[PDB]
Amino acid sequence: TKVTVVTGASRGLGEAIVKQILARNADAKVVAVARSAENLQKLEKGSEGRVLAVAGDVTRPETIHRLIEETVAKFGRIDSVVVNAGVLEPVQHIDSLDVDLVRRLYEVNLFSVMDLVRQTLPYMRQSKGSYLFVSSGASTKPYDAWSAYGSSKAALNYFCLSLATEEPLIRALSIAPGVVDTDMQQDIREVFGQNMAPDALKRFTDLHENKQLLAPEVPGGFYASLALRGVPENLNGRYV
Ligand SMILES: NC(=O)c1ccc[n+]([C@@H]2O[C@H](COP(=O)([O-])OP(=O)(O)OC[C@H]3O[C@@H](n4cnc5c(N)ncnc54)[C@H](OP(=O)(O)O)[C@@H]3O)[C@@H](O)[C@H]2O)c1
Repeated sequence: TKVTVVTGASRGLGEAIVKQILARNADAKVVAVARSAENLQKLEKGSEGRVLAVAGDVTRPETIHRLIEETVAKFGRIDSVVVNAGVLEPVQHIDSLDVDLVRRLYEVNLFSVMDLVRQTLPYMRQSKGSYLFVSSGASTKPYDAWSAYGSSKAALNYFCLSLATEEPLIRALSIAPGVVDTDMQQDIREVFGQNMAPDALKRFTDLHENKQLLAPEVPGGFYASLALRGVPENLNGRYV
């Protein structure tokens, strides 16, 4: 039985990754982490004993300590960690950018990831496990008003390369999922887009209106397969 931790499992891509893991292997176990306790408890209930819900904010080290304690007690091992929790706000031009909101975005998208990797590494070394990071095309392309988010995914890509280089017993891969039909894209269209140049926002509303947003299960099946089968050595540390 392989045990995967998925952060951000209460909705969107991360929820789809959990479901795809359970669909693709009958023995696999998943530890689902996010703040929304009611959603996670429903995931646990629907998954026939194969999901352990751990509710909490990943930016608190108490969450991460409890996550590892409970995973080890219930399943005894960690084989894969899917780093999917993330936030997009603040979507603001640099001339208007609220640095306190930037600090919060980095807590979620990067500093909590450093803490999660540090605390899981002893178990992941034993299992030769794979760390999977959810990145974005914004990590290399400068979307208007997204300097905070895009810079944090650039930092995340580098952190994945650094991890693979320092820890040869594990594998690490940073994967952008394309554009995915989730609340984060809905937020772009209906909330954040008023801070974006009209032409820049029109790219995302066009994708929506043309029915080109991916169902989360589609990129989610690729993370699930990587979580179950491992990262291929020729892509270790890379961004794809
Ligand atoms: N087109 C796209 O949608 C797209 C494109 C490229 C990359 N991504 C990346 O895909 C990942 C998933 O985002 P999504 O599109 O699935 O949006 P989403 O549906 O809003 O899911 C975001 C997830 O992160 C969790 N989360 C946020 N802050 C958290 C925290 N402090 N502690 C724990 N969990 C937290 C949320 O759960 P709670 O609110 O329950 O905590 C939710 O489960 C993000 O890293 C995003 O950057 C998305």
